[PDB]
Amino acid sequence: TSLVNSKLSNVKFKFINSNIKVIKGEKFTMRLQIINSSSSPLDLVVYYNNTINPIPLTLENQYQLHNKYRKIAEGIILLSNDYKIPVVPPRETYFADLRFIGIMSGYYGTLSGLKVLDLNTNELIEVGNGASVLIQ
Amino acid sequence: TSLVNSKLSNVKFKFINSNIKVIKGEKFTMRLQIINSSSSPLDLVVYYNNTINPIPLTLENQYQLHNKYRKIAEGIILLSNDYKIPVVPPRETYFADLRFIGIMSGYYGTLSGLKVLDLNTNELIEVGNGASVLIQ
Amino acid sequence: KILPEQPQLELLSTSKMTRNSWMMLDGTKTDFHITVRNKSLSCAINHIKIIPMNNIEQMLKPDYWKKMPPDDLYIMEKQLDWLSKSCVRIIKLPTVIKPNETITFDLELDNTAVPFNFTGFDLLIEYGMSATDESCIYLKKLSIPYEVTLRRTIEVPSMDIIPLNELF
Repeated sequence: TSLVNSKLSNVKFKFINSNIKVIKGEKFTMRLQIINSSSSPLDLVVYYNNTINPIPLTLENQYQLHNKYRKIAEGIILLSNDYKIPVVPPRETYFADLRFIGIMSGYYGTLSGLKVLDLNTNELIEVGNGASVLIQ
Repeated sequence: TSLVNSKLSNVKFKFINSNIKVIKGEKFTMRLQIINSSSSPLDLVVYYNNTINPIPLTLENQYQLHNKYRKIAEGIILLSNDYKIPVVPPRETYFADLRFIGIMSGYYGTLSGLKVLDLNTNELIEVGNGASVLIQ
Repeated sequence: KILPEQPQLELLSTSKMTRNSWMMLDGTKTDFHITVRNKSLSCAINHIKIIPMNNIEQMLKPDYWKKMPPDDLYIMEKQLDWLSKSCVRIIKLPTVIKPNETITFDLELDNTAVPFNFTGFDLLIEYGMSATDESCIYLKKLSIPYEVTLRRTIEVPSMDIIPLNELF
């Protein structure tokens, strides 16, 4: 659960410092360690989307879901959007060093939004499940 | 004579300031404009060889000639040696901004050594003739 | 019909140019000198007018607003007007040049706002010798070109908004 795998491929993702607690507004860094051993190199790109996802239910559940989505969307933001990971040769690793900043106090357990897509078959693997940011 | 052409091609070279005087030991710069108009991009590379060219005559001529090569070889250096000019597409110009510094005062009229070579047909076009440095 | 004599210009030189070629860095403005001489030995021109003229102003269909909404029309038309009237500017041009006289005049090329197809620049001048103070002036043309190149530089391809929600 903490270490995530990619569908229709071999690559594996894990944040080195999975659990991190910091204060509001102080930029902090992660290390998205990568394992790639499938056949050939990749040019995957990681990005964070600060857009409110569309809801699909009673209002008591709809607004719960929307509060979750809104906090995910505009709680934490990435200082390295559209960071093309340069090359990952086969049977090798990479440290996609990311940088963040938070603006809304709370606990972003298994933070969504941070998704990485591969420019070989258009995957949308949710790599953000391995992070447990806590900004006060 | 100040304008210099290339053999078996149409690329043209000129320094923006062919004449420059500067105190010895101060790093300066000469902007080498490279007009490409022939057919295709180039990957020409600039370099300066600080090597005493071997001499081929009485001693009066021989030592004059040796002193000439020695002065050429170890009078000036290029702080950006083995520069890879990135791309110069057809019918376009590039500014190969070079940085130099002199260590032996004199008049390096039509300075040799500096010769950009085309990495497309292994030419040795001598672009140094367009510079007339004078370091005090 | 037999007129009086008419003079000629030749574009003796340009200062910071080589074969009418040069580059900008997409935002930096520069200036240089144009040296022109009056080859005639008797006549003296009493009129000069400089019109800058550019590749994008050449290479548009003269009917281009048929299928276009106002919002997309306005931005292109504004940048076109700006590029026409301010991309190349003339400072302290001369008014009269005597026979066999050479004159240098300054020209300021600035491109803070031009699209990525401004590859070309076709400054054409028109000089006029005064008639015998009766009706008119005898004009002429001269259409020296320039091949100005544009290099990429800092560019913003996206953004967002993300409104704040609480003080820090």
